[PDB]
Amino acid sequence: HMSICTSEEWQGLMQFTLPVRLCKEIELFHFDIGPFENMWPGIFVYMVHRSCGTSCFELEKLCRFIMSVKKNYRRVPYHNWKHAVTVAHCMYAILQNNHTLFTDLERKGLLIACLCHDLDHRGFSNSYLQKFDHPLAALYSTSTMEQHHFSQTVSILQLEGHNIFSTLSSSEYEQVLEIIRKAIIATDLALYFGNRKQLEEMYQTGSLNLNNQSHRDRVIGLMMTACDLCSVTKLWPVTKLTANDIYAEFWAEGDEMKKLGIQPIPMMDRDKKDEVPQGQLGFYNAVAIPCYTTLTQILPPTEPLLKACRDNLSQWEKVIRGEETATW
Ligand SMILES: COc1cc2nnc3n[nH]c(C)c3c2cc1OC
Ligand SMILES: [Mg+2]
Ligand SMILES: [Zn+2]
Repeated sequence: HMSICTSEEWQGLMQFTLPVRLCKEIELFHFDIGPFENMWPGIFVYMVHRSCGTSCFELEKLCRFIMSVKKNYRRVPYHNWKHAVTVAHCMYAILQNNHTLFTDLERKGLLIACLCHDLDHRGFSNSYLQKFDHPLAALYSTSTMEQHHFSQTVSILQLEGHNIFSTLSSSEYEQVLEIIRKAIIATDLALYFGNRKQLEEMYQTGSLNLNNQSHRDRVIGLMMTACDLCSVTKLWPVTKLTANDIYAEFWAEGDEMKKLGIQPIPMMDRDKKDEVPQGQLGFYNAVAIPCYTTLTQILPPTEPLLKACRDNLSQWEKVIRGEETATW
């Protein structure tokens, strides 16, 4: 089954008011939610209301959905509740800077898909679950975890007083759930590589057309990747601290593989930390920089994500040259 929020939890969220100083900061792509843990459910409510209006959801149902989503994220080093809210905030900023390019239905579906995209993550990759024939790999052949995250999202909506979409007409309901399903599967990085090459060719040739549903799905797919990886778009100390959380989870998986008699890939090996600055360089060159370059060409208002990603690539290159200061 699914874990449920207490009455105190969602009632506490209903009376949450955001500090006026934060209303300005939240609009910016570089916004770091890190220092405001007590306000994270409240920041999501504010985002929903700012993106889709104050009445888009029955306030009571929205607060219950949010606090139960929080309760079904695990205490893992990276794929946790903090990650969900960070990903949802990047989607908010993208949607605010390109608001009428997207319909009300898409905005509702995308913000909720971002909050739910890693629901019940156990801190183990698709490679681990496949390699060690976990039941999840038998149920879901490809994009194993992502198909499980969506399955988890539908289950929360299926709880009493949690279906925030039950008031949509029969047709827009099916439409929103499909927007959500496609958004969550798109967060499987395996699919990103093909998605970005298909989008780049459509852009360079001028065939890219947002009124074409297949094109719309791919653009939303790239937006999902862009949000999922947005830790590489923050101010350098935030980017570096999240990288510590990301590697703490990879090293725990690698530790599990060594217990099983299998040498992990160097990236998951805590005895190979000297290889991290070069691995980040490879990740930015092959994954991050291309993602934001393509997203920027399609949606010019997202240029700050690209700019910030280029600045963080410079910082990683400074680490390799032994020019870094600070720490902590
Ligand atoms: C900050 O560097 C990284 C960020 C990441 N974020 N999400 C990820 N999902 N799956 C993978 C493999 C991710 C990943 C990898 C990174 O370096 C290798
Ligand atoms: Mg994921
Ligand atoms: Zn994620």
